[PDB]
Parts: sequence; C-alpha cells; structure tokens
Amino acid sequence: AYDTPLGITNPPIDELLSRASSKYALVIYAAKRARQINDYYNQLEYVGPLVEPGLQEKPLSIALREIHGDLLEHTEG
Amino acid sequence: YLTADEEDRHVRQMVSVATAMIPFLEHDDANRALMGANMQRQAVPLVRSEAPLVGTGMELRAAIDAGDVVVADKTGVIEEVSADYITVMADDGTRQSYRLRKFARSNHGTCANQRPIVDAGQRVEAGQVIADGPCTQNGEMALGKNLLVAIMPWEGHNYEDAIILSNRLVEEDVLTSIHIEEHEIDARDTKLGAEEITRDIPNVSDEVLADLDERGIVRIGAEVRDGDILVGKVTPKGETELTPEERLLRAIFGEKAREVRDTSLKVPHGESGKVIGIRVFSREDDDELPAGVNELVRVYVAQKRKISDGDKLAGRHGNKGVIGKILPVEDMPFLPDGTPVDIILNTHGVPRRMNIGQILETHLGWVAKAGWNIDVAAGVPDWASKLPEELYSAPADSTVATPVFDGAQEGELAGLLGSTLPNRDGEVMVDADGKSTLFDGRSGEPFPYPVTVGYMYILKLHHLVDDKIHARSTGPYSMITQQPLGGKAQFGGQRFGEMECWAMQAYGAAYTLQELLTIKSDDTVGRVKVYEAIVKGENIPEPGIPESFKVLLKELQSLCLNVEVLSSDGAAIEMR
Amino acid sequence: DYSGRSVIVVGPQLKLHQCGLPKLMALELFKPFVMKRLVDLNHAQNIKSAKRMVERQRPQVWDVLEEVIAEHPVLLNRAPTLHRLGIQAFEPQLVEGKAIQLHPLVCEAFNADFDGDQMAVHLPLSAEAQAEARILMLSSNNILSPASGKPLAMPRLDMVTGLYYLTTLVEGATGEYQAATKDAPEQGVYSSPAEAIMAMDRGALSVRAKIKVRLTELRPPTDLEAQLFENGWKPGDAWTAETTLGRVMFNELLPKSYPFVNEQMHKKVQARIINDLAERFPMIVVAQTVDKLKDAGFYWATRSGVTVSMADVLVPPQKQEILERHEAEADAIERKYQRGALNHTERNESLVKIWQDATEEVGKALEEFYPADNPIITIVKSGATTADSGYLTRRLVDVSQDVIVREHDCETERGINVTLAERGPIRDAHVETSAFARTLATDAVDANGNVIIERGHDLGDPAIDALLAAGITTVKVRSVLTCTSATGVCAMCYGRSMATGKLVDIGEAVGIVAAQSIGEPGTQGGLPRVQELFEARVPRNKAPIADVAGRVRLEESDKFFKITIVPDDGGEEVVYDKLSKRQRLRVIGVLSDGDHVEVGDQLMEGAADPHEVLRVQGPREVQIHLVKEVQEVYRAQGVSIHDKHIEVIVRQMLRRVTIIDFLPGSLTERAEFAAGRPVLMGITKASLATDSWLSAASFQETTRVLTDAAINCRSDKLNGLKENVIIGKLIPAGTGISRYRNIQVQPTEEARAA
Amino acid sequence: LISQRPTLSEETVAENRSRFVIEPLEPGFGYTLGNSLRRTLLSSIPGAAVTSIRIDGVLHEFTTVPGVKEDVTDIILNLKGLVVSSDDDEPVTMYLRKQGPGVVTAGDIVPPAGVTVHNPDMHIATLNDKGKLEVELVVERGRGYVPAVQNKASGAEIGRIPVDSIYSPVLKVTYKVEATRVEQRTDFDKLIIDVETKNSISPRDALASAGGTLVELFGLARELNADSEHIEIGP
Amino acid sequence: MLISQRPTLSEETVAENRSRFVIEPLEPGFGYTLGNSLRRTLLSSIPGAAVTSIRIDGVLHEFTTVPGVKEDVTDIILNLKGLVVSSDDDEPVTMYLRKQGPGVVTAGDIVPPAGVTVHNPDMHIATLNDKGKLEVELVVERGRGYVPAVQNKASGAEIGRIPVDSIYSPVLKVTYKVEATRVEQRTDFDKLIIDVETKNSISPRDALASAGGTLVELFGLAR
Ligand SMILES: [Zn+2]
Repeated sequence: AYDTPLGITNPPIDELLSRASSKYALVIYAAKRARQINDYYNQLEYVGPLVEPGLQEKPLSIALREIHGDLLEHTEG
Repeated sequence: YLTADEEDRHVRQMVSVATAMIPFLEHDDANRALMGANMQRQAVPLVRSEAPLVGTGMELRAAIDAGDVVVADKTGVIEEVSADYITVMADDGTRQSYRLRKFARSNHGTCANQRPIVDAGQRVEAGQVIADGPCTQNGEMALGKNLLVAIMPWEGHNYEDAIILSNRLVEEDVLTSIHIEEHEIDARDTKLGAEEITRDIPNVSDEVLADLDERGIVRIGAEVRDGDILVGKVTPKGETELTPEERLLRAIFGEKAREVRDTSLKVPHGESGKVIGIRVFSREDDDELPAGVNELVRVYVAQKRKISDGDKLAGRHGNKGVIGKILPVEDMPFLPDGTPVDIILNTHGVPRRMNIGQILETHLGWVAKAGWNIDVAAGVPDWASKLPEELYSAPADSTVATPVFDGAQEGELAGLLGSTLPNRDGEVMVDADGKSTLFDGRSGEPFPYPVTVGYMYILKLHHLVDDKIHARSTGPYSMITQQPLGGKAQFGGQRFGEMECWAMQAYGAAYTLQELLTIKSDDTVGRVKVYEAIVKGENIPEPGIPESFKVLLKELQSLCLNVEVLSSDGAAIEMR
Repeated sequence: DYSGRSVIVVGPQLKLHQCGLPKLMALELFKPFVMKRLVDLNHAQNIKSAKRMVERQRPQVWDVLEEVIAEHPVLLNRAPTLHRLGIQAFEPQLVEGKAIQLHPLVCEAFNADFDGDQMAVHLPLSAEAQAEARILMLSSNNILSPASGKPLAMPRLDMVTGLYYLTTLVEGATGEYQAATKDAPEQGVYSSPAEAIMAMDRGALSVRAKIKVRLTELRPPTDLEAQLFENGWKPGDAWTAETTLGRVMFNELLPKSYPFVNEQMHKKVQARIINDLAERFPMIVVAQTVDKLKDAGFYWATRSGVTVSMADVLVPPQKQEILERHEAEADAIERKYQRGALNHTERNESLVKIWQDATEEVGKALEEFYPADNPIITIVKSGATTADSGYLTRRLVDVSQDVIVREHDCETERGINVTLAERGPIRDAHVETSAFARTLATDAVDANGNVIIERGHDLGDPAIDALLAAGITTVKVRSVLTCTSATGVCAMCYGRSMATGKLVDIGEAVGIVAAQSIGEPGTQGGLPRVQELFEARVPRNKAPIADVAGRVRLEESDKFFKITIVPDDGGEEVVYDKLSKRQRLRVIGVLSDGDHVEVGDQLMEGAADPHEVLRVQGPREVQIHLVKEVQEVYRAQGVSIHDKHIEVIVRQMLRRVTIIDFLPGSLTERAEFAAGRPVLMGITKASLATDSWLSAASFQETTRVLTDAAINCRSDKLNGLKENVIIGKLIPAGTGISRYRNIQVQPTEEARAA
Repeated sequence: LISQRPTLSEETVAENRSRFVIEPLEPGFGYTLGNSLRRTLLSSIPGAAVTSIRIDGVLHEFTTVPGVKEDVTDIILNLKGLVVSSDDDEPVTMYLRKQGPGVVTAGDIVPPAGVTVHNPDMHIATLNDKGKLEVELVVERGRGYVPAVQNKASGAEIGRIPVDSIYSPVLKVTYKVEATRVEQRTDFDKLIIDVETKNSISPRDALASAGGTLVELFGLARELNADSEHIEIGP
Repeated sequence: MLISQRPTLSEETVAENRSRFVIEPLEPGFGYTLGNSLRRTLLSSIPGAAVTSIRIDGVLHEFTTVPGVKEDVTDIILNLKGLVVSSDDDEPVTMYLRKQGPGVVTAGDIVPPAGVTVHNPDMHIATLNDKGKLEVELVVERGRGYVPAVQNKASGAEIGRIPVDSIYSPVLKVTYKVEATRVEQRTDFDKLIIDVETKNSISPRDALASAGGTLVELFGLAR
C-alpha cells in the first residue's frame, strides 16, 4: 500500500526495476519502445500500443506501463 | 575639527549617511547594518512615496542635500503653483521660478517625478522645501511604505525567507512604481545606399502599422506589446536573387518584390507599456548627428509596475526576501477589528542571527500608529525619568525619530506599549507584549496563540521579476561560434557550464548531456533538424558534430599540427 | 536552446515530484510543441498562423498548453552546481506569476535560499532524454545524499519545530488522563482517535496532553506487540496505549506497516525514522511519507505560537550587573599581580576561574531566567537552527572521471580491515563512514559460535547491531583499493550506492560522484591540508616514521631531539638525527623512553611523508594512511563522507610504477606491466599522465601536451568520457555503455495477440 | 452576477467512507464554505447515542468486574461504538442481560419500542465460565459530541456512570483545497472533503443533511433584503 | 438532548454606514466558522458600482500634466480611485466633469447621468488655478471584486481612453465575535455578533442580505 501515484511518478521505479537489470537498462528499454510507438502512429511494420492507451498519453508513458506489465522482453548487448 | 595627526597630541561620527538612517542601529550587528545600508540605496521610487513612521533625525537633511528636491532660495511667498512650475514672489521684490522634473527617466529606468507641496498665498523661508522629490515626502527620505506586520509562520507560504502580502497592496497601488525604458534607432548612409525609415514596410498587414504615424514612428500615448513596431526603418538590399518559389507567389498575388530590406525597431521580448515621448533628430534641417547619420528618433516607454509575486522586498536592517505569495485581503490573518494585516513575516530568521532591531521598530511602529498617553499623574513611572517632557503624550499616526547611537531606550519602549489608546470604539488591539489574537481569515478560528503585530518600514528593491524572467526555444545564433546568444529582443540562452556537465555525468544521463552540447547549442544542421522533427511529430534526429569541435581542428591546423580523424575503416576524413 | 530562468518562490503546496512553471516561460519553452497541437486541432490551418497565434498569446492556446505539458518533465538547476543533486527533474505545473515555485524540501540539495535566488530550466526533448529525467534525475527518486547516504529531503527549519510541538507532552494539559478511583471511572481514555479530535475542537482535549486511547489502524511498538498478539496483527485489531493525541496524528503520516513511535519528534529523531523508512520501504513510500511530514510540519508550525517580541529577545539585566563583580574581580586580581602577590601562574589560572565564574553564572540564570516555554528555546530545542574549493574539485574530477563500474564482480579475495566500533567493555564514532554500506571479503564468525554474517553481505545498519552481539572488533571488507578489475572497478568491491541504498549499478560513474562528494564541502587543518594530501606533496612540517621495530631510546640535545630505535633483530640501530622540539612527540599516552614501536608508527605528531611510508609499508598502506588523513580533516569540520569516495581518488594515485630502466621509460600502468617500483604521485600529475592527449590538453599545460603529443605522434582511442563530450559522442558511462545502448525492444508474441 | 461553473462529484472509499469534490469555485471560496461544511456535518446532524449507563455490582468498585475479562473502562468505550437510531427523543432505558459463559453482542440487548440498534455483531464483553451480566443503558437523541456530564453534583444516583456521547453519525471529517485551471487563470478553488460515517446514514444523505441545515441557516440573512443580486450560480 | 429553537437574526445600528447583526442560538464551535464564512463573502463578492476608464480632452495618456492644475494626471487618477459610486443600470454609462477658473474640483462637480449617483461629493479631486481647465469624462460599469485596468489593447477602445483600476466592493471593514456560554448544569450553546460596515453605496443590511443570497444559492449540495 503505497497510495496511488500521480502522473510522472507512476509507475514506481522499484516495480519497473524488476523488469530489467539496472536503472540505465530501464532507460534504453522504454526509450527505444517509445520511438517504436511513435513510428507506428505515422508509418518494417510498427507495433503497439500493446496496452490500451490513455486519452492523450505520451508514447513514453505508454512504454513505461507496458514494461510494468511484462508485455515485452529485451536482450542486453 | 581634529586633524588626523592631532589625535596623538591631545585627548555618531563613525556613521555614514545610509547607515545613520537605520533606526535601532546599535542593537543590530555591524555586518547587518552595512547590508541594510546597501539595500536602502537599492530601493525604487514609489508613486506615493510615504515617509517612514519610525525613523531617525537624518531623513530631513539627507533628502534636501541629495539635490532631487526643490528648495526655496530666498524667503518670500508663492505667486502661482502648477504641476509644471512654481514661482514665489520674494519680499525683496525679486522673482524666482522652478521647473519641476515630471516623469523623467533615471539612469536605471526609475521615474524622477517631482510634486508640489506648497499652495497659493503661502509664506516660505530660505532653505525651505517647495516640492517633493521622487523618494521624499514633505522633505524627508521616503524610500518605502509602512505596513502592518505579523511575525507568525503562515503555513509554509512564508518559508525561510519568502514573504506573503495582502492583495490590498495591489488594489491600493501602495507598492506600485513607474519604470521608463528608452529605445533608439537611427538612419544613416550605407555602403549600398541610404537608410530610410518610413511607414511603408515590405511585408506587413495594416494592423501592425495601425499604431504608426506618417513618419512611421509610434504615436504618443500608444500601447505596445512585445514585438510591436516602434519606428519603421528600411535599408537598401541587393542583389536580391529571390528563390523561384518566392517569385511565383509574387506573380500570383501581384506583390512586387521590393528592393529594400526591413530594419525596423520592435519592442524587446517581454516588455510592454505606453509611449511617453519621442525625440526626433533629423539631418534635413539642423541637428549635428555624427558623420553618416541622417536622422535619429528615440522612443520613451514607461509602465506602472504593480508589486508582483517574485519581486524583492527588504527592510533597513538587512532582511530581504522574495514575495512568495499574495493572499486575498479576505483570507488574511486580521486583528479583532477586522483589520487585515498587510504582510506576514516568518520568525525563523531570528534565532541567533541577531537582527534584533527589526523587532523594535515593529513595536515602535505600532506605538507611533496608535498613539499613547502615559499614566503619569501620581506615578511618573521610573522608566520615564530619563525621558523628555511632553513626549509623554502624542496623537495617532505621529512620526518618531531614534538617532542611531542614542535613541529610544529599552525600558521606555515597554511603558509605551502600556499606554496604547483604543481603536474607534474603545478597545485594545495590542498588549504590552506587542502581540494580539489574530483570526485566520480562511478558517475563521483565531490563531491559538498571541502573535506579534506591528508596523514596519519596508522597501521595494531594485530588481524585479519582470526584468529577471527569461525563456527561449529558438533565437539568434552567434557568428564565430554557433552557440545561441540573446541580443535585441532578448531571447538569450541559458549557459550549461562544466559544473553542470559534471552533475549530468554523475547521473549517468549520457543522452541528455549529448543533447545539450550538440543539438541545442552547436550543431548547425542538427538544431534545425530537431525543430523540423518536433513540428512533424517524428522522432528526434541523431546529433552531429558540435561546431565548436570542428573549429577546434582548424585552430590546431592553423598552429601547424596535422590532426587526423583516423576512422577505423577509411582512415582519413574531412568534416566538410 | 529550450532553456530559461527566473527567480524562485516557495512552493509549499507542491508534491515532491512537481514544480511551479510560469505560464509565459512554459509557453516560449514549449513553443514548437504547442504549435503542432495548435495546428492539428484545426484552430489554425497553416504553421505560420500557429506561430503568430502563440506570439500574440491568443487566449485559445492556454488549453493546448496543459495538454503538451502533461507528464513532460523538465530539469531544474541552480548555480553553483556542486553535487549531482544540484540538477533534478520535476513535473511542470502552469502557475500564475513570473516566479518559479520550488518544492520546499529540495532547498537542501540546491542550497537555494529564497533571498532572490534564480533557477534555470531546461527542456529534455528526445525519448532517451525524457526517460533519463523520469527515471534517473526525478526529484522523488533522489532523496539520500550520494556522499553520506543520509537523507536530504528530510524536513527542516519549519516542519521540525512544527512536528516538535505536535508531539510534545505537556503536564496538566486540558483533558489530561486521570485514573479515576472509587467515585467515577478513568476520564483520560477515549473510544477512538476520531473522538479525541472532537474533544480537541471543543475545549476538552489538548493535543499535547498525556491522554490514553485505543487505536485500531496503527501498528503497536515492537516490545508491546509481542505481549498483545505474537501470532496475529492489528489491521482490524485494536489496542490501547497512552500517548499525546499529536503523537497519534503523527504516526498516521508514516506508513501503516511501520510500528508506533511515541516520542517527542526531536530533530535527531526524524533523521532516525526517515533513515529506517528508506531501508524498509520503496522510494515512492518515503517520498509520500516525507510529503505528509511537510504538510503537518507546516500546519503546526503556524499553530505553534512561536513569535519573537520584546520579552523573548530580552537579554537578562541581571547578567550585565553580575559581570561587574566578575570584571572587577578579574581586574582586582590583576592589581594584585603587579603588587607581587600574583604567584605567576595560579593568578593567570585563577582569572580563568573568575572568567569561568561568569560562564557558570550565565548558565545559572539561562534556563531559569527564560521560561521553559520560550519560542527562541523551542527553535533551539527542536533543532531547526567559493571558487578556491571548486578549483580543487576540478582536478579531482579530471583524475577520476573515467572510473566507472565495469563488471558485477572481479572475484578477488583481497580486502582491508575495518575497526568496527572497537574499544568496548563503545561503538566507534566513525563506523558510519567506514563500515556502513560495505561488503565482506571473508565471512564473519564469532568464536566460539556460528558465523555471524556471510561474506559478500551488504553490511547494513541492522547487520552491525547483529554483529555487535558477537563481540567482534575487526572486519574484512572489499574496497576499490583492492579490486582487481581490468577496467574500472566492480560493483561488489564498490558496494552500496549511497543514493539508491542498494548495490551499485554497472555503469555508474563513481569517480565523478566521488570528486563532487569531496569537493562540495571544500568550500565549507583545512583545504590547504587536503590539497597537500591529494597532490602527494611532502608534508608542510615533516614527521618521521619508524623504519624498523624495536625499543626506542630518547635523547634531548639543545633545541633538538634524537630518537634511536634499537631493533629486535637486533641489527644496525636506526637513528633519527635532529628533530625540532617545536614539533612534539606523538601519543600512544605520550610516548616515553623504552616503549615498543612497530614498523610504521609515527614517532612525532605531524604529517608523515607519503612517499616515505610508501617505500616502507608498501602501496596498500599508503592508501590507508592518506584516507585516514583526508577523512580526519573533513571529520574535524563535521562532514560525513564515506571512505569509498576518498578511496576512489586515492586508487588513481598508485596506478603507475616507475621503470625508467629493462624498458625505455618509467610510469607505466601496473596492469600495463624488468623491475618497477610502486609510485605515489599527485592527482594533477596523475591526470596529466592519462593516455588521452586531448583530455590532458583541456585540463592543464595545453602548449606542453600538444608538443609532446605531436612529436610522439600519439593516437587517442576516444575511450574516456571527457573526449566524447568534446566531439559530441555518447559518454561511456550510464546509458552510454555497450551493454545498455544495444537493448532490442520487441513485444512478446504472447502480448501482441491481445 | 453569474458564476461560470460549479459542480459536485462523489467517489466512495468504503461502505461508510467517501470523498466529495467541488469543482470549480471562485477564489477564495474553498476556505470560506470549507470549514463551515466540516463544522455542520460534525455538530449539526441529529442522531441518538448513549448518555449514561449503570452496571449491577459496580457501585463503588473503581475498575473491576467479576466474571468478565473486560474491565470498567474497556467496556465503557466498547459501548461508545453502539449505534442506535431512535425517534423517542428522550432518555429511554434499554436493558442487556445474558447469563453463563459466552461473548455478548449488541444483539443481546433488548431494544425498547422506538430504538433500533444498527450494529448487532458489535462485541461488548466476554464472560467468565458460569457468569451473568446485567447493565442498564440510557439513550437520548443528540447533536454533535457532548462530553460526559457530571453525574448529579446533587444528592445523587449512587452508582451512576456518565459516558462521552458521540451524538452525530459522522465519525470524522477533514477538508483540503487545490487549484485547477479555468482556461484563463491557474488559481481556481477545488474543495476536497473526507467524511467517515456511522452506518446509520450514508455519506450522500449525510452531506445533504448538512446542506439543508446550512442553506436554511443562511436564509435568515437573505430574508433581510432578498433582492441584493448576490450571485446567480446558473442552473 | 435536542435544544431546538431555530436561529434568530436581528438587525441593529451603530452608525449609518455600519450596523451590527446578532444571530442566536447556535451549536458549539459554530460562531467562528459561520462568521468568517460571511466575512470572506462580504469583502469580495458584493457588487459595484465602480469606474472603469476616464478620458481627459487635453491628455492622451496618464503620465502628463494639465496646464494650470496642481496635481499631475497620475496623482489625479490616484484621487479618482477613492471615489465611491453606485449604478443600478447595466450596460456601461459615462459621467462628465467640467470645471474652469480657480477653485477646487471635487466629486460633487461630477455630473452623473440618469441612473447613477455619487455618494461622497465632499472628496477632493484636483485644485485648479486661473489658467486651469479640467474637462474629464468617466465611464461607470457594474461588477464585483477588484479588476485590474482593462488595457485598451485587449479591447479596442483607442489611443484616447485611459483604463483605471476598478474596485467593486461596497463593504469597508468587517469583523465578528462570539459569546458562547458553556453551562455546566445544562444547555451548552453559542451566540455571535457581526459588525458590517459599508462604503455608503449600500447599507449593511443590503450587503449582508446580498452575501446571504450568495452562500444560500451556493450551498447546492442537493444534487
Ligand atoms: Zn573488485
């Protein structure tokens, strides 16, 4: 019980850090997916959003919710 | 007077002019005094210029000596008084007049308005004040206003240095000050031709010109926002060699591509006000303007500046802070009178930071505002033994002077709070402790403890929010180095130093750092590409090479050092 | 570009992750963004119309601004930037006025006074940049100082006094608990916490009263929790204890899971409680918990009833009069000194007794003179109340910037010994900066008994107390001095990240963070001594060290000292020739003739030549010595810097060994390496010796480096981060490492079906 | 005058807890009516509660009861949670008697005609093996929270224990204020009110009760003139 | 223990512009909360009765002087701000003021159109001399609270007109006090009195009744 986070804070980083190795991986993790989502909104086919989007949700905030739900997997170089 | 060497032979003077005006100077620390003096010469002239309620003897002599006040030369009587000039008919039979500076701009943009204090049929004497200067009232320095003060920490809005004010100070123009800006533009002979300023502009709607006269200069009394046109000027241009897509529209719409380029004066970014006056200097008639210049016009813009959240206030004791918030007069801690307090000052600065005097002029401020009548009929209390006669009684709103190193002493101050006559319907608002039960104007319940209230003399400081706020998305770029720069129409760019780069590295944010140093500052190709990307909504492009680094190689080469990029595969690259 | 600044004003109503942004500033800052949205929603058809629409500040654009601003972070920064916490991310909120509203808790990090300070605002543009602001630089994720691990966003100055007052206990307060007897029942108890509020609004209950009630939602203390249940808990269960109504409302601010506290919320206590929360709870919890302490702290700071006036600031008149006899007796004793009754030392000592008498007299009055409930005392009891150092920090940064964690573990068994609160019948005062946040090189077992803690454990604060029971007096802990990593250092050797409280993450540039952690207080037996150490210069006043073990013979020449060490070999006696009596002997008690001495003891109080102890005790000891000296200076000023920061800097001083002769030149890297000797060299010399020639040029001796680099025809691999910053490449730290910048993000086949 | 837009919304935290939000107000109207709402809900809603009780066997014994684990105090505040609505509007006396070992609840007490207990499962006391209990209760309608009156200060009723009376059904209330954009200015009041209620009445109905007693309260001032054109507040 | 006797509101008088009001009976801790609930509304939302803009024939802006007069235009605007007017006509209307020769211009010299009235004619505006001619018009509008000078670039007034800060607040100074009597034997209750003072543009009863109507209509929690 960590009451509902507001805007930027959600989702919590701790629950996100379980989905990757480090905080730096989480950055690249969500970043590249953000570029992926925005390309899909214009036009090597593009995927997403896997989670039902918000009213005007930004693609970066979508990729963070996706990572929190384990909806994608990444591989580190 | 005693000579420096004469000091050895035989056995208030240490105070300066700015320092000698701080009431209760002895109780404040020496370092705080100097800091308080600097802030007195930092104030700005207010429209009303009310005189201090608790001061010292220096205000009168200091004001007239400054020279910004009008003093009668010879004893006599006035003849006629108008805002423009005052004339006095001397008994001697001579006749002297005085033209009053009205809304003259100072060096730093402050207003220098004078006011006449005398009337018709009034006798005057030599060395007597006739008109009030900018920061004077009736002849004494009025650098600020007197405000009701509560010294309670008010729910973090006055946190640690900040201050909260009543909306009254805005409605009543008590802290309002006028500021005047000067703008300049000239027409001279050019290499190609001659500069010409006129209403006609190459590409404009008739609405932007709607505030220009024949000559193309803004008309007096006009309102100007950021980016509006002040003076319309034009300079030769050619060869034009216009782009084909540009001309095709020229033929379609039939607007002939003019032979001259627009160089017109526009009000800087973030400035606004009315146009006071214009000064035009033309070569045609008279006017010694330097070789090349053919005409000059200066525009004077002035603005009433309401006290705004963010501005800086400060007292004479060195205490200064930003206006953190401005609460509606309603939801303000108010005395049992329903009398809202103006500002709310936090107590936290006081602990072992001595500044003790600031609390004394607060109590003496309430004494001077409410009036008093000592109880001396049979008592003649021991504390008033050293006091002078007839100071015993004073009416409401009287002014007081406590010279620095011998002013009111501590014991006397306590007795004065005992005799503190009522407000309109007989009742007492401040106890002998200088405290009162304030009612929280937002909940209605009284504040559980008695709070110190009083009147303090505070000043509006020189630098204001309007001048200090800056923002930029895209603007001018330096020539030698492509890094952004703000010239006319400020648009200046914040500068990201090495220390900031250290922090950025410490976080590990490699991209944020690269972005700041390449595509926001120096990438001649990148900065435009990211702007194009944002508007299209497409992803941000990949940064390039900072122009700073490219220039670095040339600087090494100019020094006879053969720098080679040495790629892994091609082994030799030219930046191009 | 995309930047701005303005003066800052307090933001008491903000969430920790937020900031007040003047609408105008946010308008020009997001100008390009609101232009696209303004055209997409067809308010204006072409882009040219959108530009003039924003330029003239048309009223329609304010609705489009909140839409582009939403969940789009910004970076705030205030110069000077000392540590990485000098720049943080915030959620921008449009606000009226031309001033920036800053959350009150972040003032500590920015050292931001509200006397008119200005703060800069930058706008992260790309996806990677936004993510770095949301994850790496967000305000609510950075709470602990990256130097001491202590909490920074902890309440201060206003909320401290407020919370102090809320939880204080007043005897005989209105509604005070009374265990009524034989005529009525007890009157101090209350049904629930809500009832007490209704008795507090009415004149019945004082918040600072000693009443007792039964709580059904807070967790009871640890000791009392066992007696009551020991098997179940109290999410719906009830229990009674006697505390102030305030102490109840205070514990409500903490998490539900945290045990009841019931103390006067002293300044020192809040640090304890906030520290505990960071260890036991996630960040978001602590962030929200500190946010709740701010509101309560402020609210009760206003109802505190603390104001200054004539009475409180008054200095006691009696104190001035008592000093008259104090000053006359100190002067009367001076008149007897001239007469000849002085006795020449007792007189001088006696005056101190006079002078000490006044100090005692002021104490005799002080608390009795001013009522215990004095607002000036309450502020004291609660605890609420340049470039020269930054010049050093620049050399620090340039010598350690390339030090980053490059692997999780190097697997080395080497380590160093920590004293771990020895001298007990008693915890060492410097355990928090030497043993805290380390990892064990070898298991720690108390004989005879089971092993107390296994090797490679995090050595948290709870572990120390567990270790204390065993009676241990030393511990082996990994360190960056003993780490064997080929490149950089390893996580396990470095240990816990001060900011995160967990294991350090690979890619963290611990070098730069170390230089900052050391440099910040530099501006705050001072900087010359610190600079004397890090630059490896011979001590200002040299102090000799023991060359061999044995007994010592002490002799006193005229104005000199002779110290002969009689070795236990026993071979050639070691004599230390001439030693100024001005630089007196060291202390064990003070050393005397015939004491035993070890191979490295300092014979006289002073600064031992680091190059001396190097040749004597070897590289591992020089590092231990230097760290001891540096940390002693900072400890003298009350600055808490964890040893690992200093160690990061020291590690870079012993990296090279002199050869000069089996090889062409000296000063080749230890890993690079036919006999060479260990070398000690200053940071300035060490940094100028880096393999990158444009890093050494941008640092110092520009003309020199180029000339020698041009002749040698050197080639720079562009490995360090300084170089890449110049040419605009991704720094090889943090999000720039190989492992982290090649992540492939593809959606699982299972998720796409949905 | 015509205010642009008021509104009122409700979200339920639990069965007896709910948040209410008013959006948007005109500054600074949040603080004006805010404190007056919490004050009305807490001390202005009619409801019945316990005033004084008396127990068989407890007359001059201070704190102990025989054959029951719970002591005097623990049972007094055990009963303070008893919720019972009545229309008699006078000090009726209910009775509770249960014999033998066992846990007594608010259902064992026999309610006289006109009184209805709403929390039957409420725990009151645990009994000893081979024990009996008999307690007298005095219930009267109430308003707000009246502390325990001094029993008589007159001749007396020997062995009479007054108890704190939680008259109002609302357990506790607290309010907050936030600012939201009106499309022109940032500073527009948003009123958040937090009410936790007894199961006698729901929060929705509890608010309207405070709205009626308040609007009729201010009707007096409006009656003086009734044509000063105050503010429309639209429809 | 229902002590039911509906609250009673009583008028009173202390001066002509202000007058007390006493309401009884009330529950405990109700006076302070209700009193400030009306004070916050009185001090803000009582409608005016204020002057929006002015226009002097001789001047084009606020920062000049008039030949002959003693006060500058900026000091005359400050004087004009203190005037208290009252208009029962919606739809802005213009007043006039023309004075010539020596004397003192006051609020009485202002000619109000039909439907408006000046309530403090005794006020000093400007002092004129032999050469002083003051020809000035004033625009009166109806609103509430305090509105900053509506600049003539937001509204196309034109060069000529001068916007001025407007203050629609008929209420001058408000306070209150409660005399709750805690009775040990029986009957705890509270009682308050408020002290409403006006600017002579409306009466205390008129204001309190206006504030009452606002709160009443505003407490629409029934939906
Ligand atoms: Zn290692």
